[PDB]
Amino acid sequence: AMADTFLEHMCRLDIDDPPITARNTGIICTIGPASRSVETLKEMIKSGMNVARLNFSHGTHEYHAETIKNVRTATESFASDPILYRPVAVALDTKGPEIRTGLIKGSGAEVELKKGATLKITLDNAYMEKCDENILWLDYKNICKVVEVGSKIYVDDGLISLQVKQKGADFLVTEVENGGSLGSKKGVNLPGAAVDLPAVSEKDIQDLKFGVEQDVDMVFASFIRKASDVHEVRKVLGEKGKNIKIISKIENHEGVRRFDEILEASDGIMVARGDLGIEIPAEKVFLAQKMMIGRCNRAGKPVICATQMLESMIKKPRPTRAEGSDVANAVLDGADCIMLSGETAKGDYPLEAVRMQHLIAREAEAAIYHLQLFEELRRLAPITSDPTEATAVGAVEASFKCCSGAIIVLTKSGRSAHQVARYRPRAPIIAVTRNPQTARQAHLYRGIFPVLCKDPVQEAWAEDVDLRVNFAMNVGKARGFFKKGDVVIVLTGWRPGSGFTNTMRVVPVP
Amino acid sequence: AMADTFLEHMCRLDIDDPPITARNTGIICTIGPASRSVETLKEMIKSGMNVARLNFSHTHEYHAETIKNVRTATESFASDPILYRPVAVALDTKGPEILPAVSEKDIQDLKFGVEQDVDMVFASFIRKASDVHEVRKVLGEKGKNIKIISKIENHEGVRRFDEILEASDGIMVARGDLGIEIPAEKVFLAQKMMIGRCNRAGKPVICATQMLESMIKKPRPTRAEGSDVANAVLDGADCIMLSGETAKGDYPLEAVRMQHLIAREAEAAIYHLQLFEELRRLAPITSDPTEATAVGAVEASFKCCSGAIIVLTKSGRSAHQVARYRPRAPIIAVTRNPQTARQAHLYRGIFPVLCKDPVQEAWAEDVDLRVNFAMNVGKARGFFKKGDVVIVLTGGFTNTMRVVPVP
Amino acid sequence: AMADTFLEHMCRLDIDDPPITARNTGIICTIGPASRSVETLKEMIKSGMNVARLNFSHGTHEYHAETIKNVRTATESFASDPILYRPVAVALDTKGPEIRTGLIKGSGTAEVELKKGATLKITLDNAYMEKCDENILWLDYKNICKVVEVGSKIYVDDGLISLQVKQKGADFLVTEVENGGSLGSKKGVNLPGAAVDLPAVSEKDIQDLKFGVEQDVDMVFASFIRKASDVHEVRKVLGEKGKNIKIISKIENHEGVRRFDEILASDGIMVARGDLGIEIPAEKVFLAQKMMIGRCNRAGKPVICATQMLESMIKKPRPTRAEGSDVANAVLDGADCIMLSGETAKGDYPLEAVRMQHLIAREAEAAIYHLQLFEELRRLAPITSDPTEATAVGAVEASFKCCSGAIIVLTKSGRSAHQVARYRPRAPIIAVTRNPQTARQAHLYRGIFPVLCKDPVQEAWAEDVDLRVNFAMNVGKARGFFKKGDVVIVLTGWRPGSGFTNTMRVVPVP
Amino acid sequence: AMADTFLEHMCRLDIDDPPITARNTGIICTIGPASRSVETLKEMIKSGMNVARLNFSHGTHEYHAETIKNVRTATESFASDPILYRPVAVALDTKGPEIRTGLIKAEVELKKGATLKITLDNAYMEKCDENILWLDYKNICKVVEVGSKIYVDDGLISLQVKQKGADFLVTEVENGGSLGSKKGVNLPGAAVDLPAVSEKDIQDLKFGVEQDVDMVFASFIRKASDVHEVRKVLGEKGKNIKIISKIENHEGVRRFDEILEASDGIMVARGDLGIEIPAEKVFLAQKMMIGRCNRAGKPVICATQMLESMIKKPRPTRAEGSDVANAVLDGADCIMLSGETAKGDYPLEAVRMQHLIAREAEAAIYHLQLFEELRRLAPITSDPTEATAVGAVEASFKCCSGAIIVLTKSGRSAHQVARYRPRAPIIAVTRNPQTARQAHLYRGIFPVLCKDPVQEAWAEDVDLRVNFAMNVGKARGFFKKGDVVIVLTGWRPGSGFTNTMRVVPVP
Ligand SMILES: O=C([O-])C(=O)[O-]
Ligand SMILES: O=C([O-])C(=O)[O-]
Ligand SMILES: O=C([O-])C(=O)[O-]
Ligand SMILES: O=C([O-])C(=O)[O-]
Ligand SMILES: [K+]
Ligand SMILES: [K+]
Ligand SMILES: [K+]
Ligand SMILES: [K+]
Ligand SMILES: [Mg+2]
Ligand SMILES: [Mg+2]
Ligand SMILES: [Mg+2]
Repeated sequence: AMADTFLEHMCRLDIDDPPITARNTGIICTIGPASRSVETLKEMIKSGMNVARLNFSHGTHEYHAETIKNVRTATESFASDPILYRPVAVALDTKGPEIRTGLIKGSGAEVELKKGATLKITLDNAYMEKCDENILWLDYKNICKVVEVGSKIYVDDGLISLQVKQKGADFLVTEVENGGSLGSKKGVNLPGAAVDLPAVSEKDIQDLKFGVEQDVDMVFASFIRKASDVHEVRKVLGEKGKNIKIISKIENHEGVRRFDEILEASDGIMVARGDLGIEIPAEKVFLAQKMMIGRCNRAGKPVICATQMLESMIKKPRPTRAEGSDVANAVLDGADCIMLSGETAKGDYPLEAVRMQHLIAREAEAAIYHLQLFEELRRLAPITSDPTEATAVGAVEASFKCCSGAIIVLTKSGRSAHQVARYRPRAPIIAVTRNPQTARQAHLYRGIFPVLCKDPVQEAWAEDVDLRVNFAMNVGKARGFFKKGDVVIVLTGWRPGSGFTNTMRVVPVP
Repeated sequence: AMADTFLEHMCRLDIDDPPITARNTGIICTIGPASRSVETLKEMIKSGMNVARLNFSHTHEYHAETIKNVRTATESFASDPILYRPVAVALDTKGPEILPAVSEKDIQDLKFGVEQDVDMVFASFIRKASDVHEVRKVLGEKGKNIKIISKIENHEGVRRFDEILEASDGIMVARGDLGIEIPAEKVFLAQKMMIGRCNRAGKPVICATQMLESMIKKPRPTRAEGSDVANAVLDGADCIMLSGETAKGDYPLEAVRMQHLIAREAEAAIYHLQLFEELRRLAPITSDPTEATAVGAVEASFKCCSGAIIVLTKSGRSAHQVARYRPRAPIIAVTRNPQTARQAHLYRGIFPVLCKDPVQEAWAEDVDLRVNFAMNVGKARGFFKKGDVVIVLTGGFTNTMRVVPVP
Repeated sequence: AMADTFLEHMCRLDIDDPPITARNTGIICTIGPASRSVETLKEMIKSGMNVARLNFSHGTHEYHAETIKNVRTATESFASDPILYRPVAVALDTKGPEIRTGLIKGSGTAEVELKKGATLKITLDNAYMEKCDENILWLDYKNICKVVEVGSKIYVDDGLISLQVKQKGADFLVTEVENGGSLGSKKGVNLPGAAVDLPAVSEKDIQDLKFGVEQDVDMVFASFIRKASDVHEVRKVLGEKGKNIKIISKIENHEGVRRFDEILASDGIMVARGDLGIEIPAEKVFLAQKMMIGRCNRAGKPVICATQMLESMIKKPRPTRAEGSDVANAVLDGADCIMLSGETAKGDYPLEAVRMQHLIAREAEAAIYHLQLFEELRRLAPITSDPTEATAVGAVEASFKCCSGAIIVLTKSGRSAHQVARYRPRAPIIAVTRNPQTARQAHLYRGIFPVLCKDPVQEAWAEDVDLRVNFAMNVGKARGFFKKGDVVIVLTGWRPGSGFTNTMRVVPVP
Repeated sequence: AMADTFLEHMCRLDIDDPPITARNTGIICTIGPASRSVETLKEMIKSGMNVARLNFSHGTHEYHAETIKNVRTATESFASDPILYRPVAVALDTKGPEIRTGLIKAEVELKKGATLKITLDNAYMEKCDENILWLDYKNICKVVEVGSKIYVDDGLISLQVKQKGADFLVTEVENGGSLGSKKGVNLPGAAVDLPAVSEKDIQDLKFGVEQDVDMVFASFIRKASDVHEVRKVLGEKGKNIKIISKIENHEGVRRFDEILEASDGIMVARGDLGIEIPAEKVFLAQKMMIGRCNRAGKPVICATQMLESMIKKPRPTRAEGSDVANAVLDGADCIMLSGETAKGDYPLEAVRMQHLIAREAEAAIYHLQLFEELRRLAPITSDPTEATAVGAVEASFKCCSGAIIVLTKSGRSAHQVARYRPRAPIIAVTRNPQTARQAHLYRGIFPVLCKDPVQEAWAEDVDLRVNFAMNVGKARGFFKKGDVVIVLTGWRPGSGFTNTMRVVPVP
C-alpha cells in the first residue's frame, strides 16, 4: 500500500508475494446433509468456518436442534486448549415470505416446460402434489390479486419465466417464455408486484422464539423491505433475545431503495444475491452490492456477501475463474463476511469450498489499498468525545506506523473491538473476552479474532488485565501472528466493565 | 464521477439510474458449432458481438467457412454505413497443447491467418519477448498490421510480463490455463496487475475465460459470473470475452446480451474523477502533438459532458490515444480503412464507423463530410441529438480539437 | 510540480534552478513626482510596469491629465515595433470617503510631537484648518461628532498615532493620546469603530470618474467599497460611455470583508492592505488577503495585492527580507497583480522597486505547485455548455502535457484569454488583439501577455486568423518565450466576433 | 482543515473567527541595550518571549554574563509558582567568519562612482574614511578578482574591485550612503577561507558551556564538518547543548542535507543569506529548509527582519505582518526578533505582534493535508514511542482534545509528537530544567517544570505529574473540567520509552 495512486497500486500486485497468516474475512457456512456430521463439522472448523448458518426455509425444529447440537459438539471438541480454541457462531436464517410450487405428479421425475407453451397456475389444493406441464400449483393464496396480464412470473432460481395472459379469481393462464425442466417445491419470484405476504409470519415467529430458546447468536432475516420489518423481528426476539444480532437480508428492489432506514434499525446487512438477482436485473446486482458494502463500511456495521460465490464447487472440486474473482472482489469491496450456501449444505466438496474461500480471502486482504481506505474511513467518520472511539483510531494509526503483528483488545460486549475493526487495520484484532456470546458475535466484523478467556477474575484489576493481555500474546505466538521480536498494540480500560476502553499501548512481544 | 472519495462514490451507486446507451467495452465471442451459422451470427452482431474469435486449438477448411459466415453476416448490414457495425476476426493459436515457442502447426495457422486477412492473433502460452518475436517474424511483412495479443497463461509469462507487453500490441489475461498453472486464488492478482500495466501503457487488454461459464447450460448466469464481468470492466479491461458460452453452449445470444448489459452498467459506475487523474499523473510529458491534443480533448469532454469525441483517423492511432485516457463519452472513430475500423474494437470506448464516400478533392470539404458522417451516426444510434455539444479531432498528425454543436 | 505531495514540493525548491523568461504576474505602479517624467516612465516600462495607477486622493484634473499624457507618450515611444510593443494600462484610483487632518502650525517645527497620556483637542473650527499643533487638531470630516462615541479610538497617520475620545462636544472632541509620536500635515484618519456616514461616491468622486471616462482610462480602483450598491453607484456614474471600463473594488474595511461575496458585482478586487490593517487588527490581514485571493481565483476574477509590499525601498536601494517574502507569497497565494505605491510615486528607487517585483514574481511563479492548483481549480469550477470554457481547460491541460512554450489566444474582448488564465497554466498566454483597450485591460489577469496587432483586416477569416497567429509566433521568438521546433497551443474561433472561440491546435513553432 | 481542497480552505478563512489560547510557535528575542534590564525582560516573558538570544558578534563575556544573569532573574521572578511558570531558554549566537570594517576616523558619507581603497595595513585600521577603508579579512586579495562586488553594512553599500594589490584593492562605489564604524562585509561568489570555528569562537563556545546555555546558533555553517567542529569544542561537558546551524551562504544551501543530518536544528538566517544569494531567491531557500526540517522532525527557525520597521515604529508594515504569518504557515518551529528587540524603541510591541500573528496563523494551517503528508513521508518504525506519538496525534484530531500531555525526561518523546504537528498544545511535563527550556525549539511544546519530589511508587509519581499538567492547562485556559485530553506516559517503570496513550476527562 506504498503506491501513490490506485493504478500504481494495481500494477505492483505480485502473485509471488505471500500473504500473512491471519485471515480477516469471516466465513459463514450453511449446514446441511453434506456437513451436518460432527466429524465433518470438526473439519469445517479446521478449514476456517466461523459461523454456522441454519436455513429455516426447510427442516423441522427437531432437525435444526440436532444440527445445533452437532455444531456445538464439534466446537467444544477443541475447548480443552483455550489458546487454539476458535469460537463458532450459530445463525438462524428465517424462511420469511417465500413462494413455492407444489410437488410434480408421481407419474412424471420432472416435466419439460417448452418455450411458448401454455401453463395454468391454480390455487386449488387438489393439485398441490399433482404438478405437471399443464398445471402448476403454488402456495401464495393471493397471487391473483397482485399480478396482472403481461406480468412476469419466475420459477426455480429465476431460470423459468412465465407471462400472465389471463387472470382469474382462482387461476392464471401463462405463456412459457424461457422454458426448462421443472421440479418440485421450487421458489417463485414476482418482481414488480406488491406481494402482501407478512414480513414475519407465524412460522417465522415460532422459528424466532425457537432461536432464542436454543441461544443462537444472530438472525438472518429474509426479505426485509422496510425498517418496521426489522422492528417486528426485534419485538419477537424481545427482552430475552435482546442480545441476538439482527442481520437484515436485502433481497428485493424495495429493500435496496429503503436501505438506509433498514441499516439504521439492523445490527448488520446481508447482500442476499440469489433472490436479489431475480427481483432486480442480474446486471444491476454488483451495483447494489458495492453500494451496500460501502454504506455499511461507512456506518461501521457488519455486511455479508452471500450466495453462489463458489456455486460450481457444489459438483466440482475447484471453482471457476469467475467464482475466484467474485470472492476476491467481495473482500476488496469491503465485506465483513463471505458466505457459502449450497456449496456446504448439499455439495460434494464442502471442505474444499471452505478452504478455497480461506485462501482467496487472505490473498484479497493483502491486496487492499489501505492507504486510501484508512484515509477515507477517517475522513467520513465524525468527531466525538468518545474515549473508546479516539483510542480505536489511535491504535489503528499506530498499527500502520509500526506494522504491528496484531491489535489486542480486551472487551466484554465486543464493542471496543468493533470500533477498531471499523477502521480496517491490516493487522488482525485479537479480542479477549470472557463472554462466550461476545466471542461468537465477534465474527461478524472484519479482522476480529475472538479468543475466549476462562481464567477466573483476578481481584486486582491490574493483574486481571495483564492476565488477559498475556493470554492474547500466547494465542498470537501459537497461531503464528507474531514472534518475541515483534511489536503489537494493546487496548485496555481503566476499570472493569463495558464502556471504559481508553488506553492504547505499543508493546514489544515478550 | 463526482464524490470526493471512492468510498462515498460506492455509497452513491444507484440501481435505478439507467446508463448512457453506448457500450464502451468490446465483446469477443468464440465462434463454434453453436454460433458458426450465418443466421445466428447476424443475431450475435445485433446483440453486440464485435470480435469473432476462432480457436485454432481445433481444419483450415472449417475455419475458412466460419470466417466466410462471419463476413457474410457482417456485410449483411453493409447496405447502410450509418448503422453498419464493423466486426473483427481473431485467430487464436493452439501453442504447446498436450516445447516449441511457436509450433510448426502454429506457423501453418498463422500463415493461414495472413492469407485470410485476420485482424488480430491471440498467441497462446507466450512466455517471453522472443516468443512474440517468433510469432511476428512468422506473420512477416504481409501480416505487418495484424495486431498481436500475447495470452498470459503461465507463471513465467506473468514473471516476464513487462518484456511481453513491450513486445506485444496487447495482452489477454487467459485465466483458464493461468488458473491451473498458478494457484486459483492468485489469479485476481495477475488479472488486476496486468490490466493496470496495460492501462498504464495504453495497450489493449482482454479479460478472458469462464466469465459466464454457467450459461453454457443455463439461460441466466450465477451471481459470481455477473460480478466477474462487472469487475473486469471496473479493472479497466478493454474487452471481455466469451469462449464455450458462445462456441458450443445452449444460449449463445443470451451470453452476448448479458455481457453487453453488465459492461454498460459497470461503465456508468467507473470512478472517472480518480481514474482520469491517475492516468494523467502516470503518463509522461510529450512532444507529440497528437498526444497533447488527445488528453486535451478528453479533459474538454469532461468539462462539457460531451455526447461524444469524434476522431477522424486512418491508422486508428489518433483514436487509440484518446481511448487510453478513458473519457466517459463514446469515441466515434471515422475511417476509410476497413481494417482500422475492425481493429478499433480492441480499445475501450471506440465505436468505429467506416466511411465509404469518395475522397473530396478539397481537404476541407473531405474533413467536413467525414465529420458529418459521425454526426449522423450519433444521431441515429442515440449517442447524442441535435444541439448537443461534441468534440471533434482532425488534422501528419491529428492536432486540432473543436467544440461544436450537433446539427 | 512533479512531487506527489506539497511538503515534498517545498523540499525540492532549488535556488540554482533558473526560471522561465516570461513573468506572469502584472505590476501596477503608482505614478507620482518620482516617476511621472516621460524618460522615467520609459524605463519603468522597460523595467516591467504594466499598469500606471493614478491616485486621485491628491492632485488636480490638470495634473492627472498631464501624467496620463506622459504615460501614453512613453508607451507609444515603443509602438513602431508591434512585435515588442508592450501595452500599458491606465488606472484611476478614487479618493473615496477619506478623512485627513489639516496643516501644522507655521511657527512650530514641521512636525509636532504628541506624548503618551497628553490631551489633544480635535476641532472642526476652520480657523484652525492650517494651524494644527500638539494641542488642537483640525480635520475635514464635518460630521465626525455625530458618529464618534466617547471611549472610541481615533487613528492618525497610517494608524501610527492612536487617540482615545474622552468628551464629546459641539464642533470638537477631547481625546487623550494613547500611542504618541510625531504628527505632520494632512495625515489620514481612521475610525475603525464608527458608522462613518461619508458618501460611498462623493461629488468629487463623480467628477473624477467622469473625467476618467473623458480621459479613456482602462479601469477604476474604487476606494472603500462596502457593499454591492456602492459598486453599482460607481457603475452608474461611468454610464454607457464608460460601460467597458473595468471596476476593481478596493476592500479596506470590516464591512467590505464581511460583504465580500456580494461585492465581488465587480470586475475584480484589490486587497488594499494599507487602510485594511488599520480598520481591522493587523495580525488578521493575511487571513483577509488569502481569503479574497482564493475566492477571486475560484470566481475567475482579477485580484490585486497592494500596499507596503516593498515599503523600505522608498528610501533604500534593496528591500527587507520581509518584503521579498511578501511579494513571493502574494504570487503563491494566487494574486493576479502586485502593486507599488510610495515605492514608485515618491521614493528614491522607483526603478529598482519595479525590477525587484519583477525578479521575485518570476521566481515565485516557477515555485507554484501547479499539480495541485490545476486539479483543484478544475474540481471547483462548474460543468458548462460553454464551448469556449471547455476549449480553455482543454488548452491548459494540453499545455501541461507538452510543456508548451505558450498558449496563443486570438481574442477581441479579452474573455477567451481570461478564461484560459483562470486555470493558471504555467506557460505564458499570448493574447493577440486588434482592440487597444482589450490589450491594456489584459494585464489584470495572471499570465496574459497582450499584443496589439496593427495589420489590416484580411478579406477572408482563415487568412486573417493565420496572420494573427504568425504575429504571435514572431512575438514569442523575439521575446525569448519559445523557439522554432518548440510546440505551442493556439486558440482560435470559427467565426469573427466575440464568443466563438472553440478551436484548439497543438502546433510546432516554425 | 475541514475543506476538501486547499483552495476552498483559503476561501473559508474568516477574520471574525477567534483563535485558541495556546500559541504553538516559539519566539526568540535578541537581548540588547533596549531589553537588558530585569524590569523589561520580565515584561518580555509576559509578552511571550521563550528564548533569549545573545549575539556574540558584539559584546564581552562580562557584558553577556550580566545579560544572562538578568535573564535568569526575570525568569525566576515567576518561579515561586510552577503552574504559571514559563521556562525561558538562553541561546548563544556565535560570531563566525565575520568580515568587519574598522573604526572610522562617527559616520562618513560616500557617493556613487567615487573611488575607495580598501587596505589590510593595520595602520589605517582606526583611520577609516571616504578614501581608505580597513577590514580584517587578511586573505581578501586572494579570494576576490578584478570585477568582484563587495557589500558593506547589511548589503546596503556596494563596491566593485577595479585594481588588485598585495595589501590593497582599488574599488568603485556602486551604491553609496552613510558608511560607519565596524560595519559588516559580504563577498558573494568569493570563496572565503576564514575558519568556521574561530579562536574567539572556541572561547565564546567554552564560555557558553560554563554559563549553562541551552543552545548554540552557529554562524555561517557551510558543511557537515563545521557542525562537527562546533560539537567537538562543546565536548562532553556540553554534549547536551543543541547546535543549530545557521544557513546564510550559497554553500550552506547547496550542502544543506549533510548539515541537517549533523545538526540539532537549523536557523534560516535571512540577513546574510539575502546578500550572499540574490534577494529574490531567499524565499525559495526558506521554504526548502523549513520543509526538509519538517520532513526530518528537526527544529527550524525563521529569522532576521521579520518586523524590521518596528525598530522605529509602534506598528509593523503589511509586508512584515504577512512575513510572520507565512513563516508559520511554511512550518517554522520558531520565529525570531533581532534589532526589533535588541536596540529598537518598541521591543515589547514587537514581541506582542509576533505572538498575535503566530496565533492567528496556526489557526489557519490546513492540518488535513499537513498531517496526511507528514505521515506519508515518515518511515515505518519499530520504535514504540514513535508509533505511540503519531497515534496520539491521530487521536488528538479525532476527539479535538484540549491538549496532549507528555511526560518526558530528555524531551525526546515530546519532540516526536511535535513532528506530526497536532493542532492541540503539547504540555510536556519534565523535572529536567534543561529539557524544559530546550523544548521551545519545537512547535507546539508548552513545557512545564515539575518541582515536587519524586514519589516512590511509580504510578503515584506518574499521576502527580499528570495532574500537574491538568492544573496548568485549566489555569492557562487551554481546557476546562470535563474536556477530553490525551496523556502519554510510560507503561512499565524504567522501560525507557513513552508507549502509553490514555483518553481521559479533565478532573
Ligand atoms: O436468501 C438468500 O441468501 C439469497 O437469496 O441469496
Ligand atoms: O487458453 C486460454 O485461452 C486459457 O487458458 O484461458
Ligand atoms: O488605498 C489603498 O491602496 C490602501 O488603503 O492600501
Ligand atoms: O546572522 C543572522 O542572523 C543573519 O545573517 O540573518
Ligand atoms: K431463507
Ligand atoms: K442453502
Ligand atoms: K487611496
Ligand atoms: K552573528
Ligand atoms: Mg433469498
Ligand atoms: Mg486606502
Ligand atoms: Mg549573520
